Amino acid sequence: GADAKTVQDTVTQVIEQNMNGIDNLMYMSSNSDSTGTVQITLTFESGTDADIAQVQVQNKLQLAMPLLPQEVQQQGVSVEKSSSSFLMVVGVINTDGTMTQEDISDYVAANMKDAISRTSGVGDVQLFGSQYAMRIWMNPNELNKFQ
Amino acid sequence: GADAKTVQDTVTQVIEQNMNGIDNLMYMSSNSDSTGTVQITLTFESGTDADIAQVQVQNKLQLAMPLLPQEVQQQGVSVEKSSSSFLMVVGVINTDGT
Amino acid sequence: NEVTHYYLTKEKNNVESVFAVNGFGFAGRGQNTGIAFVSLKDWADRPGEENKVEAITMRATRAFSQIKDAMVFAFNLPAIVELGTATGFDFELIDQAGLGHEKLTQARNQLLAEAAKHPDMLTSVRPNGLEDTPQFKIDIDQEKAQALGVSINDINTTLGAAWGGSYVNDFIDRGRVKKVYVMSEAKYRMLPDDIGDWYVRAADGQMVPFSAFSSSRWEYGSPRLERYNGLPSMEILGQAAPGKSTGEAMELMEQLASKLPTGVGYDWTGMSYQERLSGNQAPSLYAISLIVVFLCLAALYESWSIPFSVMLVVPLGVIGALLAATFRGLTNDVYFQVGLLTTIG
Amino acid sequence: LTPVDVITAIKAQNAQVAAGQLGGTPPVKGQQLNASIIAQTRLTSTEEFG
Amino acid sequence: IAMVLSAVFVPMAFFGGSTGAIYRQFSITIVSAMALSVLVALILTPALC
Amino acid sequence: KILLKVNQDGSRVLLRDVAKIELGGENYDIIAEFNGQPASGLGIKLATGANALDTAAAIRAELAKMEPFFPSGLKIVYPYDTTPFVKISIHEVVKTLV
Repeated sequence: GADAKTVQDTVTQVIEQNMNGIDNLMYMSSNSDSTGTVQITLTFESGTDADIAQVQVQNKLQLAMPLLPQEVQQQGVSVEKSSSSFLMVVGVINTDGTMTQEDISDYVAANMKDAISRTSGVGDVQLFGSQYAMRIWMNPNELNKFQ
Repeated sequence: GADAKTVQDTVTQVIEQNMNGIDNLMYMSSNSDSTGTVQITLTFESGTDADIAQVQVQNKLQLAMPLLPQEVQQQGVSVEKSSSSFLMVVGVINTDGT
Repeated sequence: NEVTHYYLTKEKNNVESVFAVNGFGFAGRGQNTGIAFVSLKDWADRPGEENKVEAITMRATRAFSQIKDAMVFAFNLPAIVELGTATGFDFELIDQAGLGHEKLTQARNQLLAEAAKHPDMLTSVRPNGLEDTPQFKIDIDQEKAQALGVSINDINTTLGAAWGGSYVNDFIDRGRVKKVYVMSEAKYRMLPDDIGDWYVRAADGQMVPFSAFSSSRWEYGSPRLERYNGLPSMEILGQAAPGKSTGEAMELMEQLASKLPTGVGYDWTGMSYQERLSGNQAPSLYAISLIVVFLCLAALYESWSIPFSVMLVVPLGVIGALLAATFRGLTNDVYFQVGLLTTIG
Repeated sequence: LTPVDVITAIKAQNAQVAAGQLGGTPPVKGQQLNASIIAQTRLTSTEEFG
Repeated sequence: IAMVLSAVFVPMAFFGGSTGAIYRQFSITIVSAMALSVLVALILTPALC
Repeated sequence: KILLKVNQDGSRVLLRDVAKIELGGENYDIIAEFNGQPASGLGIKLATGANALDTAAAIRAELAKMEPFFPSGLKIVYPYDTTPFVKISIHEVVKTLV
């Protein structure tokens, strides 16, 4: 729900200010988008084993955590290690076509996301849909009527 | 707070996908008891350095620690290495009985 | 969908399926960007040189230029997804004085216009950032809200829950925990006018509209912000002119860096930083290899003059490699270098 | 007056609030505009603080 | 021949940067092959001949 | 039937009278299609050190084993794959070697 101004001025600045003392940090770059996303990439020197760098980055994020707003804390901050763009993409389709894309996405998320992480050699998995969530769509007219 | 089914479906099913970023990994198994205690054990292959695995487990459970509701923040989890044999047990007694 | 239709009907014998994804993009992630993967058939069914991916991409982008509304680029994957386009660079402007946002964009525009006056040295010098876009600006009158008796926290949570959504708690559907969201109806958050359609309850049982104590206007602003090393930055791409080395363009780039307004510094990121950090070590490595080879040869023989007879045979083998490379139209890449190495060996 | 009132007033009127978007997902068919919304911004001057 | 080939191929392995990896790959894959081939030609072939 | 308010005359207005409750998604900003037909892919990222041929055959076996636990009409396609390329390249190299 926030623009670039809010996400930069409430999320990015605290993390940038509380991220000193990391060894063998070559450079960094932070991007803030109008949709409400903040992405910070820290690139280290060649040949450095990545696990200790990841754990140090996570430790600094843990130190900076309490200063962030409540909503971003509830959503969840993610720290990982980047890799190649895409290795392979598997799509799920249905010939019947009687039902919408949300059903396919929720099925793939609920019954396949956990299983794919099991095989060794997969850094992370991103999904091209949304998992089922129960939505309450308001109507202002009833709110007017019943106060 | 959570009964058998709720604590069954809210902890292990959510932390299931968190366990991805550790190589040489075999499995994980979770138990939940009526007393209110949950215990999740993670097993790797014989030869991985244990300390890096433990710290990786911690920083990867930090992925969904915010994702789970605030109830998991307050209680306080304990993650550590686990053996299977008591090394030695020393008891203390009072002969006075007072 | 027009891309999908064109691919499936004018390229039936070359492409097998098209996977179209909307809302991901590569330069941004908003609602105005999209990508599409295209896979070809089996290689056994595509004879000739007119069915290669290179022979497909330029036909696609030539036939797609007729649309004057959108910007569509069709290409094929780089050999390595991490780094590429060595002849290019990733020059960056950094703010070192806390000037603001308009000043940085104005400096970038000045640099772009002033670099546009060197067409024989710089080619395709373009930014990879999105220009400023309009947005809505709504101001709540604190004094009026206090006078009417509506708390500011209530107004903020009402607006946020209505037009931004809100995550409340979790529930179990079929043995799994799923989230619960609260949001206004789609047909009630499209236009500015229905800003006045929301009512807020006051202390004394009175409903007041938003427009009673609010104002709004339009303002231009950036939708994507970039910071380098903790300071605001604007990244600019570019390419070297054909027939000219990047080193020749480096002195030009620093000469252009020298005449910018105060408080605007420069930096290099990406492959440019790697190129600068690597330094000039190839000639030194060649010289040390030359010396080691001389010493080893003089060790194998006895006299100091005999090794020269073997040592000065290099150009005879080198001439063939360059002749073949010029005849075919090759390029000086790693395979060519190792070919020279094995031939001299 | 009391210091608690001062702290409450400072907290309430120096906060950043998200206001959502115009024409966000899921949209209604036949829409031609899509822009962001600005609600509030933290103070940036001593006179503004006064 | 073995020492000359080693002297001409080994120093390429010492290149730094991202290109250093794909250079050391080739340098090792030729140096090891040459070192083994010289030894094999020294030991095995005379008996077979 | 979530109770919201009773007013003064016992109206008993529930959540379905003031809003519409359904089961959708958290976000709608990404939509994918495959020759026009709706679909939902799965982006996979490789680890720093991992096999190409391996770690993929296990995926195939797992998908085949989970095939019975699927509704009618549900199938999988591969709009992006690299394994055949490495296979043919290795085959060509060994062919020219022999």
